[PDB]
Amino acid sequence: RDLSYLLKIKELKEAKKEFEKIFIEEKLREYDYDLKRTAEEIGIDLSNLYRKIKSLNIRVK
Amino acid sequence: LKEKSWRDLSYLLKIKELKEAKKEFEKIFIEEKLREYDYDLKRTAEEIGIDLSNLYRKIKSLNIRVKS
DNA sequence: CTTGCAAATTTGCAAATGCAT
DNA sequence: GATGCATTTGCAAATTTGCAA
Repeated sequence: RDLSYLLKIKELKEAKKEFEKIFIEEKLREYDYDLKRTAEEIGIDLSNLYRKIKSLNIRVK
Repeated sequence: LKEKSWRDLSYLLKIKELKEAKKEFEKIFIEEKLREYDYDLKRTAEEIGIDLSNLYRKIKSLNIRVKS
């Protein structure tokens, strides 16, 4: 993947939220959108996984 | 038109822990910002929208090194 | 899936250091 | 002493976190 656009973002608070979005998305794909196991493989709480999905607008296809 | 060459971050998506990749990205991001402004801390902290005090604390935490 | 709450982490703002001129 | 800076730090508020619902 080309993630060159993250480095073009002027403000850090945006880049941190864009990366965190793309990162989780790719994880959701690698685990066929099995939330329970994703929040486990990345080391967070499932309750916090849902929260990140609502905030960053992630589509659980 | 020419565009500057950017770093390849295809490995950040390979990191296993989310918490881990957030530190690594934040590190690479700040580093590139330092270079782009030739390591002018005061200005870098302004362009990215954080307090200079935090910028120092981030450099300390992420073990970022400066030129001069 | 969402929610509470308390702890843990981070932020901004100022103030206070150092550190040479 | 003083003056310019560039690092540090002391809180309190903001934020994110885990966990048990």
